[PDB]
Amino acid sequence: PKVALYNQNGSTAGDIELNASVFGIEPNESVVFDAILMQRASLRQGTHKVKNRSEVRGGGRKPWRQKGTGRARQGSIRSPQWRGGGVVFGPTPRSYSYKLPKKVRRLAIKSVLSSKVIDNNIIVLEDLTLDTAKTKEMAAILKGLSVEKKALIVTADANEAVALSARNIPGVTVVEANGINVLDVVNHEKLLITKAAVEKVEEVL
Amino acid sequence: PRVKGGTVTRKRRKKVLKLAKGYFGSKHTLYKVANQQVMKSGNYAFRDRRQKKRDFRKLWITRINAAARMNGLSYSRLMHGLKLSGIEVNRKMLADLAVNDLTAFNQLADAAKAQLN
Amino acid sequence: MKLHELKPSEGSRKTRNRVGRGIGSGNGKTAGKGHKGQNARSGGGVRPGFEGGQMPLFQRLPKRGFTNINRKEYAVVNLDKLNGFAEGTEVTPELLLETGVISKLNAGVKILGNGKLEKKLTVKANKFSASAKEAVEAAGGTAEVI
RNA sequence: AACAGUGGUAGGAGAGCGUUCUAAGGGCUGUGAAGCCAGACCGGAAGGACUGGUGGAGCGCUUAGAAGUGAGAAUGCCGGU
RNA sequence: GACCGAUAGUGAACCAGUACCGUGAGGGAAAGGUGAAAAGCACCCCGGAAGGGGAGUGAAAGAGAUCCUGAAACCGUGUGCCUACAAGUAGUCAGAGCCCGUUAACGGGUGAUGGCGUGCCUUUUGUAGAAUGAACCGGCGAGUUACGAUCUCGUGCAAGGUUAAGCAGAAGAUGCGGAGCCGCAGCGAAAGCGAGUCUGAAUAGGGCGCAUGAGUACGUGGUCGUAGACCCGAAACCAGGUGA
RNA sequence: GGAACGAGGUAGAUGAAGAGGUCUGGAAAGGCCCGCCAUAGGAGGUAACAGCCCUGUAGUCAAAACUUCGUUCUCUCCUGA
Repeated sequence: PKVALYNQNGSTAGDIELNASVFGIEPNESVVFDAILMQRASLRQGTHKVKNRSEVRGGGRKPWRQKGTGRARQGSIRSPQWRGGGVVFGPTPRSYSYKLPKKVRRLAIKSVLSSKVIDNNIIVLEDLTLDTAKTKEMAAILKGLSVEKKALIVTADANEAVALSARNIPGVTVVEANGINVLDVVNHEKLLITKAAVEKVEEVL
Repeated sequence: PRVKGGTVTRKRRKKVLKLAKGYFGSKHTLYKVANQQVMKSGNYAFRDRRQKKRDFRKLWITRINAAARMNGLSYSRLMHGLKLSGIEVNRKMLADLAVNDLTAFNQLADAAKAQLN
Repeated sequence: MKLHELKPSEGSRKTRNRVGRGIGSGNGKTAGKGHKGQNARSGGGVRPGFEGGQMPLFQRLPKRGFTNINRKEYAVVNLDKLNGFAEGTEVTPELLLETGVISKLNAGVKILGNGKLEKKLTVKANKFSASAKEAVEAAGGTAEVI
């Protein structure tokens, strides 16, 4: 699909027809849902542990005899019912990640970045050169393109001026063309991208 | 994560305790006995809701019997005569109202006496 | 999607079944085990194959046969799946291998006929005679048996 | 709309209420947050309001997601009376 | 850190392996919070002092030294309605008289008198039981996780599905790695034959099979197996030490 | 066994921009109306919730003296068909 064309701040009338196979397919919500759930897990550590009944620093002898005196029969003073005993079951260290077949991943990324096109939430640029690494310049450029909320910025050449700037602005995020995944695309509203990165993205998949 | 949870227990018990106001002694103060009393009271209320319908008709019948005996009849003969004559579909409740405010009760009595022969 | 308007596919998730939490749900006091069947009795119960004490069916029937060390299994290819290579062409185990017709090449390739055949090709299979003597003629010759 | 049905233990199947944490977004509090205490409100239940007092700094909503997930009894453990 | 938040987390947030117990080896606790700042109550009165009532500081003194908030059992003071002829699992249904006025509703409190009515849990063929358990109040206290089987549902791809270790990448997503695994052909102990095979001179028969074609990767649920495996509860056995 | 260079460890240095006006309050970091800095919106304090109030952060620099590596030179060691 063709989607206009802009310059660092110039209207630069134009358009770039994008690979339909990549920017026109019908989205699968039932795939984006589990892609999101999988990606959100595997971000957690899972470093938690409780003391067992046998790990509590304590006693093995029994507090008193089983007959002669009227009292409930009791073994260790570190049983789950005593105050200061072990935790039955409870949190244990483990892993939370898992894997999906590759074609599902390809479908999910395609669907998300093709549904972005429907809502006119894609801006394609050219060049994107910064003379210096000032944060004022990036804010002026962003205002010049009517960007208010969060906004992803995708390049291809691993710019250092673009990465250094806009890394203090509390809404923007800069990534390489290879680093695109589902979460930041669906969590950033607007999506800036360079045509040079467009070619790489639509040539990998 | 760990879950503490105390306010839920306090609220759930205070509801029952507020429902058991007016009971004798410790039955309005301690949770365990108040709970049992509340459950028993529910059972009793159901049973007595049926029984009150059972017991109002008896009083109705007794008052009709007295008023009819004042006229020279019995309850059974009066009822047979009323059902036999002109199908008076008046129940017993309005019959008692007409008894306690009579001189209209008597007219129905002679209406039945006419057909009893 | 939007991260707040998130909804799963219908019928793919079920909620767990927590057991032993009150009497109004079923599984209330005894947790669905009744008054125990010796396995719901603390400890585990009985061994799976245990039949309460009886000469087991598995320990009764005799055990027969001996395994063979030099057992040779070939890769089976029927006539029908061979019918995708057009006319002419050469058929060799490697060519079948890097196409997906056969997934592995243990021992050798043994083509035996069960379906239909058209076109004319050349077949080079280990087998013993390139066919179970019913696809040799089906292949109308051209059967390199090596 | 018309007919039919609705006692229930062991047990099978279904639909729901509350708690803690996480993600989205959205919004509330020193002109008074949470907690606590009353009342003559609402819902078929599990529950949820509103108003007043106390308190003196926090807390909720919607849609998902995780679980140390709900107590009246174990001659249960600890504290107070 | 989708870990704890003072009965939790180390036995120990505090002069803790301390105090206590034991001849000894050894066992082993309880105990956090004034206020932003001591500005920590000069002076007067009662009292031997402790403790109060004023006056002052402070936003607060009901904040005044175990000094944030402060529930329940438990103990008291005042008051509206009942009670000294009555046989009661203590309530529920009917009902005068008296005292009040609400989240205004066929309202609130107390109740002379009439009818009905043998607590709760557990376990048994069967319990009001003279069968078991609990003095009361508050807190804590029991179906989990890992790895394998099997079934249903939702996906992805299908006669083809699917990479492991490893290498780059914020402890991430992902990219590349085709070793390996499960299916598409079966029968026989095997040599071996093949939609045919095995016994059988054969032909009749096979738990046979085709005819008559759906599996595979991942996810949520239901069961099973191995690990303490749902929570508590013995007498005994072995190994190393301490004591006339 | 020595002699020179380089990168570290054990202490530190420098480091941008609001007393903005106004309201309520015991006290503004809060509300409303306006501005600036950013390779620096990581944290903790201050009489309430602070990128511009304080200690700081991103970047740049640092060692008399002990130490950890690396490179080079010196320096030793006589054959294969």
